[PDB]
Amino acid sequence: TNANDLRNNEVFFISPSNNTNKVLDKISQSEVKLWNKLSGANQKWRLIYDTNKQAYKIKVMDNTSLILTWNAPLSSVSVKTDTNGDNQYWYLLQNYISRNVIIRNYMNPNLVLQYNIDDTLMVSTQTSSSNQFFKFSNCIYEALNNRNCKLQTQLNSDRFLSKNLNSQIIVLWQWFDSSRQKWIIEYNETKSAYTLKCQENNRYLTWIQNSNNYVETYQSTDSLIQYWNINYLDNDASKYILYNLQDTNRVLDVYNSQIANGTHVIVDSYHGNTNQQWIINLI
Repeated sequence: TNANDLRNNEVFFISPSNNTNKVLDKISQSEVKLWNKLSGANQKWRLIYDTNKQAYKIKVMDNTSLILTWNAPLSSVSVKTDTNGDNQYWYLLQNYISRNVIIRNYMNPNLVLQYNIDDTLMVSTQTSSSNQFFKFSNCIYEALNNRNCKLQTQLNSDRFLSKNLNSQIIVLWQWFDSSRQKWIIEYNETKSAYTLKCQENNRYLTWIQNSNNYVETYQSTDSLIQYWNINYLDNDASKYILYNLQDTNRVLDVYNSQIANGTHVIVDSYHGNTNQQWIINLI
Protein backbone atom coordinates (compact mmCIF):
# COMPACT_ATOMS: atom_id res chain seq x y z
CA THR A 1 0.00 0.00 0.00
CA ASN A 2 1.00 3.65 -0.36
CA ALA A 3 -1.20 4.55 2.63
CA ASN A 4 1.85 4.55 4.94
CA ASP A 5 3.95 6.93 2.75
CA LEU A 6 5.71 9.75 4.64
CA ARG A 7 3.18 12.43 3.65
CA ASN A 8 3.09 15.87 5.16
CA ASN A 9 0.25 16.32 7.68
CA GLU A 10 -0.40 12.63 8.25
CA VAL A 11 -0.37 11.00 11.68
CA PHE A 12 1.61 7.83 12.41
CA PHE A 13 2.62 5.09 14.76
CA ILE A 14 6.42 4.94 14.67
CA SER A 15 7.69 1.41 15.43
CA PRO A 16 11.09 -0.26 15.73
CA SER A 17 11.77 -2.38 12.62
CA ASN A 18 12.17 -5.46 14.87
CA ASN A 19 8.71 -5.16 16.56
CA THR A 20 5.50 -3.89 14.98
CA ASN A 21 3.77 -4.19 18.37
CA LYS A 22 5.90 -1.49 20.00
CA VAL A 23 5.53 2.21 19.21
CA LEU A 24 7.15 5.54 20.03
CA ASP A 25 5.27 6.69 23.14
CA LYS A 26 5.32 10.04 24.98
CA ILE A 27 5.15 8.56 28.48
CA SER A 28 5.56 11.80 30.45
CA GLN A 29 5.67 15.53 29.95
CA SER A 30 9.21 15.26 28.51
CA GLU A 31 10.15 11.63 27.97
CA VAL A 32 9.73 9.18 25.10
CA LYS A 33 10.10 5.42 25.10
CA LEU A 34 9.12 2.45 22.93
CA TRP A 35 6.00 0.91 24.44
CA ASN A 36 3.37 -1.76 23.94
CA LYS A 37 0.98 -0.51 21.24
CA LEU A 38 -2.12 0.91 22.94
CA SER A 39 -3.28 3.49 20.35
CA GLY A 40 -3.61 6.34 22.89
CA ALA A 41 -2.98 9.82 21.42
CA ASN A 42 0.41 9.93 23.17
CA GLN A 43 1.51 7.15 20.75
CA LYS A 44 0.44 9.13 17.65
CA TRP A 45 2.66 11.58 15.78
CA ARG A 46 1.88 14.17 13.08
CA LEU A 47 4.51 14.94 10.45
CA ILE A 48 4.98 18.63 9.61
CA TYR A 49 7.30 19.08 6.63
CA ASP A 50 9.53 22.11 6.26
CA THR A 51 10.20 22.48 2.51
CA ASN A 52 13.09 24.91 3.01
CA LYS A 53 14.91 22.40 5.20
CA GLN A 54 13.62 19.23 3.42
CA ALA A 55 13.10 17.94 6.97
CA TYR A 56 10.17 17.35 9.31
CA LYS A 57 8.92 18.11 12.76
CA ILE A 58 7.38 15.12 14.57
CA LYS A 59 4.56 16.31 16.83
CA VAL A 60 2.83 14.26 19.50
CA MET A 61 -0.97 14.17 19.17
CA ASP A 62 -1.94 14.16 22.90
CA ASN A 63 -2.86 17.93 22.87
CA THR A 64 0.50 19.09 24.35
CA SER A 65 1.89 19.98 20.89
CA LEU A 66 5.39 18.86 21.96
CA ILE A 67 7.87 17.78 19.28
CA LEU A 68 10.62 15.14 19.12
CA THR A 69 13.86 16.84 20.10
CA TRP A 70 17.56 15.87 20.13
CA ASN A 71 19.02 17.14 23.43
CA ALA A 72 22.26 18.47 21.91
CA PRO A 73 25.09 18.23 22.82
CA LEU A 74 24.05 15.07 24.74
CA SER A 75 22.88 11.85 23.03
CA SER A 76 19.43 11.81 24.65
CA VAL A 77 16.11 12.67 23.00
CA SER A 78 12.93 14.12 24.50
CA VAL A 79 9.72 15.90 23.59
CA LYS A 80 10.05 19.67 24.04
CA THR A 81 8.21 22.89 23.26
CA ASP A 82 8.64 23.86 19.60
CA THR A 83 11.19 26.69 19.48
CA ASN A 84 12.14 25.93 15.83
CA GLY A 85 15.58 24.64 16.89
CA ASP A 86 17.62 22.85 14.21
CA ASN A 87 17.78 19.95 16.68
CA GLN A 88 13.97 19.66 16.39
CA TYR A 89 13.96 18.80 12.68
CA TRP A 90 14.50 15.32 11.29
CA TYR A 91 15.15 13.94 7.83
CA LEU A 92 12.87 10.96 7.16
CA LEU A 93 14.49 8.85 4.47
CA GLN A 94 12.87 5.64 3.33
CA ASN A 95 14.03 2.35 1.87
CA TYR A 96 11.43 1.81 -0.84
CA ILE A 97 11.50 -2.00 -0.72
CA SER A 98 11.99 -2.80 2.97
CA ARG A 99 9.79 0.17 3.99
CA ASN A 100 12.28 0.97 6.77
CA VAL A 101 12.90 4.62 7.62
CA ILE A 102 16.01 6.30 9.05
CA ILE A 103 15.22 9.27 11.32
CA ARG A 104 18.24 11.54 10.86
CA ASN A 105 18.80 14.73 12.82
CA TYR A 106 18.81 17.99 10.84
CA MET A 107 21.26 19.85 13.10
CA ASN A 108 23.75 16.98 12.97
CA PRO A 109 23.03 14.59 10.07
CA ASN A 110 25.82 12.31 11.35
CA LEU A 111 23.32 11.30 14.02
CA VAL A 112 20.20 9.17 13.64
CA LEU A 113 17.54 8.04 16.09
CA GLN A 114 18.27 4.63 17.61
CA TYR A 115 16.18 2.29 19.74
CA ASN A 116 17.88 0.26 22.44
CA ILE A 117 17.23 -3.21 23.82
CA ASP A 118 15.71 -1.66 26.97
CA ASP A 119 13.17 0.24 24.78
CA THR A 120 14.82 3.62 25.37
CA LEU A 121 15.73 5.93 22.51
CA MET A 122 18.82 8.01 21.81
CA VAL A 123 20.77 9.44 18.89
CA SER A 124 23.86 7.73 17.51
CA THR A 125 26.23 7.67 14.56
CA GLN A 126 25.08 5.41 11.71
CA THR A 127 25.67 1.67 11.59
CA SER A 128 24.19 -1.12 9.46
CA SER A 129 22.07 -2.34 12.35
CA SER A 130 18.30 -2.66 12.39
CA ASN A 131 18.29 -0.69 15.68
CA GLN A 132 18.28 2.47 13.52
CA PHE A 133 15.39 1.37 11.27
CA PHE A 134 11.80 2.38 11.98
CA LYS A 135 8.47 1.57 10.37
CA PHE A 136 5.74 4.18 9.99
CA SER A 137 2.08 3.14 10.10
CA ASN A 138 -0.60 5.65 9.19
CA CYS A 139 -3.02 5.61 12.18
CA ILE A 140 -6.25 6.30 10.28
CA TYR A 141 -5.54 3.66 7.64
CA GLU A 142 -4.86 1.11 10.38
CA ALA A 143 -8.07 1.98 12.26
CA LEU A 144 -10.60 2.65 9.51
CA ASN A 145 -9.67 0.97 6.23
CA ASN A 146 -12.33 -1.47 5.00
CA ARG A 147 -14.49 -0.81 8.11
CA ASN A 148 -18.23 -0.19 8.39
CA CYS A 149 -18.52 3.11 10.31
CA LYS A 150 -20.85 5.84 11.48
CA LEU A 151 -20.00 9.53 11.35
CA GLN A 152 -21.38 11.88 13.99
CA THR A 153 -21.23 15.67 13.76
CA GLN A 154 -19.40 17.28 16.69
CA LEU A 155 -22.41 19.67 16.78
CA ASN A 156 -24.65 17.04 18.44
CA SER A 157 -24.03 13.63 20.01
CA ASP A 158 -27.02 12.08 18.17
CA ARG A 159 -26.80 13.51 14.63
CA PHE A 160 -25.15 11.31 11.98
CA LEU A 161 -24.15 11.46 8.31
CA SER A 162 -27.17 9.91 6.58
CA LYS A 163 -28.53 9.36 3.08
CA ASN A 164 -31.96 11.03 2.96
CA LEU A 165 -35.03 8.85 2.47
CA ASN A 166 -35.98 8.65 -1.26
CA SER A 167 -33.31 11.05 -2.53
CA GLN A 168 -29.50 10.98 -3.01
CA ILE A 169 -28.97 14.03 -0.78
CA ILE A 170 -26.88 13.43 2.33
CA VAL A 171 -28.14 15.01 5.58
CA LEU A 172 -27.87 14.90 9.37
CA TRP A 173 -30.19 12.44 11.08
CA GLN A 174 -30.56 11.00 14.59
CA TRP A 175 -29.40 7.39 15.01
CA PHE A 176 -31.93 4.72 14.05
CA ASP A 177 -29.48 1.92 13.20
CA SER A 178 -30.18 2.37 9.48
CA SER A 179 -28.07 1.24 6.51
CA ARG A 180 -28.55 4.81 5.27
CA GLN A 181 -26.29 5.86 8.18
CA LYS A 182 -23.58 3.21 7.78
CA TRP A 183 -20.52 3.94 5.62
CA ILE A 184 -17.86 1.55 4.41
CA ILE A 185 -14.59 3.45 4.45
CA GLU A 186 -12.15 2.25 1.77
CA TYR A 187 -8.71 3.53 0.80
CA ASN A 188 -8.17 3.95 -2.93
CA GLU A 189 -4.51 3.36 -3.86
CA THR A 190 -4.68 5.29 -7.15
CA LYS A 191 -6.07 8.50 -5.56
CA SER A 192 -4.29 7.97 -2.20
CA ALA A 193 -7.53 8.86 -0.42
CA TYR A 194 -10.78 7.33 0.82
CA THR A 195 -14.23 6.67 -0.50
CA LEU A 196 -17.17 6.26 1.84
CA LYS A 197 -19.91 3.93 0.64
CA CYS A 198 -23.48 4.15 1.91
CA GLN A 199 -24.57 0.65 3.00
CA GLU A 200 -28.17 1.14 1.84
CA ASN A 201 -27.59 1.90 -1.84
CA ASN A 202 -23.92 1.06 -2.42
CA ARG A 203 -23.20 4.60 -3.70
CA TYR A 204 -20.47 6.95 -2.47
CA LEU A 205 -20.18 10.20 -0.50
CA THR A 206 -19.63 12.74 -3.29
CA TRP A 207 -19.33 16.50 -3.68
CA ILE A 208 -21.96 17.68 -6.19
CA GLN A 209 -20.49 20.90 -7.57
CA ASN A 210 -23.13 23.59 -8.02
CA SER A 211 -24.12 26.71 -6.00
CA ASN A 212 -25.53 24.49 -3.22
CA ASN A 213 -22.42 22.31 -2.83
CA TYR A 214 -24.39 19.45 -1.31
CA VAL A 215 -22.90 16.02 -0.83
CA GLU A 216 -24.92 13.16 -2.35
CA THR A 217 -24.54 9.41 -2.75
CA TYR A 218 -23.21 9.02 -6.30
CA GLN A 219 -22.18 6.14 -8.60
CA SER A 220 -18.55 5.07 -8.67
CA THR A 221 -16.38 7.66 -10.49
CA ASP A 222 -12.68 8.44 -11.03
CA SER A 223 -13.48 12.14 -10.52
CA LEU A 224 -11.81 13.68 -7.43
CA ILE A 225 -15.16 14.85 -6.03
CA GLN A 226 -15.69 11.30 -4.65
CA TYR A 227 -12.40 11.08 -2.73
CA TRP A 228 -11.59 12.30 0.76
CA ASN A 229 -8.49 12.87 2.87
CA ILE A 230 -9.69 11.69 6.28
CA ASN A 231 -7.49 13.36 8.91
CA TYR A 232 -7.52 14.06 12.63
CA LEU A 233 -8.12 17.63 13.72
CA ASP A 234 -4.71 19.37 13.73
CA ASN A 235 -4.22 18.93 17.49
CA ASP A 236 -7.00 16.52 18.47
CA ALA A 237 -6.83 12.81 17.57
CA SER A 238 -10.38 12.24 18.92
CA LYS A 239 -12.03 14.16 16.06
CA TYR A 240 -11.82 14.14 12.25
CA ILE A 241 -11.85 16.53 9.30
CA LEU A 242 -12.65 15.25 5.78
CA TYR A 243 -11.02 17.22 2.97
CA ASN A 244 -12.36 16.69 -0.54
CA LEU A 245 -9.73 15.91 -3.24
CA GLN A 246 -11.39 18.11 -5.88
CA ASP A 247 -10.43 21.10 -3.72
CA THR A 248 -8.51 20.13 -0.60
CA ASN A 249 -9.20 23.56 0.86
CA ARG A 250 -12.86 22.38 1.13
CA VAL A 251 -14.25 19.99 3.73
CA LEU A 252 -17.33 18.06 4.85
CA ASP A 253 -19.50 20.62 6.65
CA VAL A 254 -22.95 21.05 8.17
CA TYR A 255 -25.15 23.71 6.50
CA ASN A 256 -25.49 26.81 8.73
CA SER A 257 -24.32 24.57 11.66
CA GLN A 258 -27.92 23.45 12.09
CA ILE A 259 -28.62 20.23 14.00
CA ALA A 260 -32.19 19.44 12.91
CA ASN A 261 -32.96 16.10 11.25
CA GLY A 262 -32.61 16.69 7.50
CA THR A 263 -29.98 19.45 7.70
CA HIS A 264 -27.94 19.46 4.46
CA VAL A 265 -24.36 18.29 4.63
CA ILE A 266 -22.12 20.26 2.27
CA VAL A 267 -18.54 20.94 1.20
CA ASP A 268 -17.27 24.37 2.28
CA SER A 269 -14.00 26.23 2.88
CA TYR A 270 -11.97 24.94 5.78
CA HIS A 271 -12.09 26.88 9.04
CA GLY A 272 -12.02 23.97 11.47
CA ASN A 273 -14.98 24.94 13.67
CA THR A 274 -17.21 22.25 15.22
CA ASN A 275 -19.56 22.16 12.18
CA GLN A 276 -16.59 20.70 10.24
CA GLN A 277 -15.61 18.17 12.94
CA TRP A 278 -16.76 14.53 12.78
CA ILE A 279 -16.64 11.64 15.26
CA ILE A 280 -16.00 8.40 13.34
CA ASN A 281 -16.73 5.07 15.04
CA LEU A 282 -16.80 1.48 13.89
CA ILE A 283 -20.30 -0.03 13.81
